[PDB]
Amino acid sequence: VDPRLYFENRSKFIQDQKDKGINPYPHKFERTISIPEFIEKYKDLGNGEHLEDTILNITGRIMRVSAQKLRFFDLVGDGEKIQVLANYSFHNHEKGNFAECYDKIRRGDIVGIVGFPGKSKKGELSIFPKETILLSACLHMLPMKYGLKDTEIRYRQRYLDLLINESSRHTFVTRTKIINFLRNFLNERGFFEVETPMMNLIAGGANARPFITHHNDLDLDLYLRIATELPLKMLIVGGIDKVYEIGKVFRNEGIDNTHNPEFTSCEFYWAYADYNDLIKWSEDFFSQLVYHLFGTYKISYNKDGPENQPIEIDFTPPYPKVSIVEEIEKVTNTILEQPFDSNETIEKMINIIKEHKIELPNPPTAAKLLDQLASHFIENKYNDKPFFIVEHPQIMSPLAKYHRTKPGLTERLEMFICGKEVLNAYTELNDPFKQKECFDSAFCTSLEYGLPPTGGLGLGIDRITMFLTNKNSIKDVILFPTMRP
Amino acid sequence: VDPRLYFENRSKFIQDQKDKGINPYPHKFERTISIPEFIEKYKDLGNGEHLEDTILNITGRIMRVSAQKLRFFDLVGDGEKIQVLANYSFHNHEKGNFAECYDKIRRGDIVGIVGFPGKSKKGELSIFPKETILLSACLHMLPMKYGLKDTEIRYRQRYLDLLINESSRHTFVTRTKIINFLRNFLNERGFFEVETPMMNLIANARPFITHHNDLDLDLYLRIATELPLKMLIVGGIDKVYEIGKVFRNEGIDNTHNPEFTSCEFYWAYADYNDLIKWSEDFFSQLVYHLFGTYKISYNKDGPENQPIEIDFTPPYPKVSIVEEIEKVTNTILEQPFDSNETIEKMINIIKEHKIELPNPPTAAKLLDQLASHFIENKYNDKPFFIVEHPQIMSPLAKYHRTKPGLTERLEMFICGKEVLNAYTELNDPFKQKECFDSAFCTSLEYGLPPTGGLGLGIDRITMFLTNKNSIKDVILFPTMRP
Ligand SMILES: COc1cc(N2CCC(N3CCN(C)CC3)CC2)ccc1Nc1ncnc(Nc2ccccc2S(=O)(=O)C(C)C)n1
Ligand SMILES: COc1cc(N2CCC(N3CCN(C)CC3)CC2)ccc1Nc1ncnc(Nc2ccccc2S(=O)(=O)C(C)C)n1
Repeated sequence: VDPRLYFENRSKFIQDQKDKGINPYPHKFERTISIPEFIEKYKDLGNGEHLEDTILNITGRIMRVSAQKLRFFDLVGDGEKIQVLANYSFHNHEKGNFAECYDKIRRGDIVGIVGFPGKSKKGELSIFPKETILLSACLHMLPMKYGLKDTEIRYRQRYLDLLINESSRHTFVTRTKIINFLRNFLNERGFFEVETPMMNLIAGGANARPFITHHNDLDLDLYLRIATELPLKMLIVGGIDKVYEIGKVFRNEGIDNTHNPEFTSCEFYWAYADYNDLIKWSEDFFSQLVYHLFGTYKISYNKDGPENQPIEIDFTPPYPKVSIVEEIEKVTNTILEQPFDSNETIEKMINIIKEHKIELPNPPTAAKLLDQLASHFIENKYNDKPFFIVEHPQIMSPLAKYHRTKPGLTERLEMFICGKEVLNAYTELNDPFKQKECFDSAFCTSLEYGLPPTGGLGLGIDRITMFLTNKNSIKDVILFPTMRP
Repeated sequence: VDPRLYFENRSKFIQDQKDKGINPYPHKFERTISIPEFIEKYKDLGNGEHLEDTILNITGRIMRVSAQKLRFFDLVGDGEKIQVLANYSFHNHEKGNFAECYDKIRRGDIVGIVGFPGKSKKGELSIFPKETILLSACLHMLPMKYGLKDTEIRYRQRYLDLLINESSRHTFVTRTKIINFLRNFLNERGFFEVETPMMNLIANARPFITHHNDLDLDLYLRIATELPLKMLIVGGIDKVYEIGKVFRNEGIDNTHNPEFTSCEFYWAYADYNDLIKWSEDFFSQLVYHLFGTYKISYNKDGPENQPIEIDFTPPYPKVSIVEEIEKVTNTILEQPFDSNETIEKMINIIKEHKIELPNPPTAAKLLDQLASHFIENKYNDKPFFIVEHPQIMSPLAKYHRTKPGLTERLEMFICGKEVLNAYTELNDPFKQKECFDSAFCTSLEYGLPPTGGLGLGIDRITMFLTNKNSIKDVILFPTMRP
């Protein structure tokens, strides 16, 4: 029938069943066992064995109906499935009519079943109901997995995605397992989880336009946080020497497969740690995280989509370290001299952009030219293993401490997976007089009270989940991505 | 003694040490032990005993200075404290003169110390430096504990609060322990943690409004995680929860913050009675986990006053709101509470007792104000539930099985402040009057099983368990006007 017509039939059926005095949405059904526990407890029953002495109460959603006095159903719950075989021989006719009970049941209805466990004569693990009650009706027609495959409905109606395609549930189980592992990884090393405000009075910094909202009680316009960097460092001043936060941060810019205006970040700050501690932490976390999920350090990833051949990513540490300026000079055969914002070096960088591959010129400030020469010459050198780009010029990282030996550089590291930034870390500049941005006000004042030598690090949780669940879009690892209505 | 002069002097001191060649902000100091580990490793040695063979590298902040060849400092780290005993006998004169080294040290300075462990002649656990290096200077003068009492400096500069007041670091350690305990409590029962958007198109309270640039749309910060979590229940995640921040663009007060931390879980095939047993189990186990007892003390009327004891031993009393309101008021409030007859009787109670009349005086507002004056403070020596709220007060709560016009709702109160809100979820889409939010109503038509939902106020729970009277005292950085 037409999907519009099917909905009106079940709607009239609900009120038609309310007119007969029946409540089609009962309040409570006291379940005794779950479908996963039911599978594990009765997996090894005989072919055709019936345990008609053990009576159980089970719930689930009906996802299949089959055909007299014999009826068959598929009962799905917690991502697993069993069969329902309603036999007229085992039905309790004192509690109601067999036909009238099972005729009204359709696919998608949530039911509670009182019956016994057993396997079919063909060897299908089933529950044999003596009684079946409708707990919640399904008004619409549920589509087949073909019906959800290549459409945007997976994002607009995520609940049908989780019901119909088993791989979707696995993606988000993996996401939670990743975040659980990270939180436990930090707590095992003495890190302390905190909450910092999501709205502040200082707009975004140098990267993206902010989300602007009005605080009614203060009559002020505030800005959603672009990062947890500043308040976490103030806690380091406060004596919380190992601190971190896992939460949402916002950048009011354009959406694409690896950028979402609202995304999940983890930042930690580690007093008395330096650039080398942050490198070893990254190599330890990612290698142990991949082994925790897969039992191996090698994963497969369809970088260019499931249509195309996948690449193998090896997370066996150690990972290569590539110095940005020295490697750009190696691959471009040039030498870029003292301050990179010089008119001579900016001319040389722009003369590399257009002389070499015609790739896209930009608004030409020195940090942007360097950032795009790195994206064209470095960020795709290694696609079979993660690697760090290190020792970024201080003109690209104002809050990163100056390099100990190389002038004009910092002790910064950025880890890449398949050309995409996944981690950002550096030792934090703690000399208030060398922080030109103070010569944001609450943070500069806190620096004057003494920030110890500190190493900070930032993780992209959504992108990490993308690579570990073999996804090409960030929308595939977010439960409810914001979509155009 | 102007504070500006002190800052300019130490600023000049920093540049005076860079001109003499010394870097007062070194890059890395290789620590060998933390102050907590140092306390535990050497606490029970003899009075005056020195273990001069073990050389350690330790760091920390100097929090007190005292004074000719003997110098004393307090080194604090990770919320714990040791004494630093700088003796001229052990000083390494190759690295500099003893007098000038520790004379330049000021309260608040972060230093690295190379020395050996030992206890004072008085039996005070100390580090004995052979060398002391400045890691990061404190350019301002550290307030005193009095300086951070009546003033609101504790909120604008929380780092000074965490350094100066030992109880402040205890408050926020307890907060994280509460959230940690909650996450494990739910995960141990098979609950699944998820992340829901912070902005939605449909959004009890006025919303925070922000503009999405890429979509050219105005969106609203979530007032709650209720709707999308229930959609996940439809999706087959039968035990789901979220711990995060939610937003209500309303007035600030000691128990209401426009941005506050909430935990909501949804539990398929659970009902109102399961939610009560869950609440009694969680709060009793949480209080015992933090204190080793079910009884705590709380200064409801401030630390100025004597505290009251709150006993979290389950079970907790359950108070039906309508039947108990009529019991103490001697009234009988009839079938429809918004009837002109029942509204007349409630208003006749408000003015009888000289209570302020809520304006506009709607049935739900009158009921909520009789409960706040006659119920919500009846049992305050222990937590208790207010239950079975009229459905005119709970549009998303399922109707009561036997009592008409009521719901299967529960609200747990601690010291007159609501801390928990739970009910069996209305899952009949035709009985949801609000479906005349659009994505959620459509999902209800696909079948939401009988569900029990619950919401926790994490900030208020932390208030009572850390003996605080204001919500600003359990939030690290409360938002304030500059
Ligand atoms: C709208 O969304 C975003 C926009 C930007 N802007 C960066 C500059 C502009 N660019 C120019 C080039 N493009 C064509 C458009 C965007 C626009 C604003 C940045 C981030 C997001 N949001 C987002 N969402 C998911 N993951 C990441 N992670 C990520 C992105 C970039 C670097 C490092 C990490 S990270 O290492 O994972 C982690 C440590 C942060 N970020
Ligand atoms: C601006 O901030 C807020 C405003 C409201 N509005 C609803 C009440 C309205 N009133 C009118 C009269 N009032 C005197 C002033 C405000 C204003 C808008 C509600 C909540 C907050 N924010 C906040 N912050 C910390 N904790 C709580 N917890 C809380 C509050 C009320 C109920 C239950 C819980 S709860 O059970 O802990 C938890 C499960 C929810 N809520």
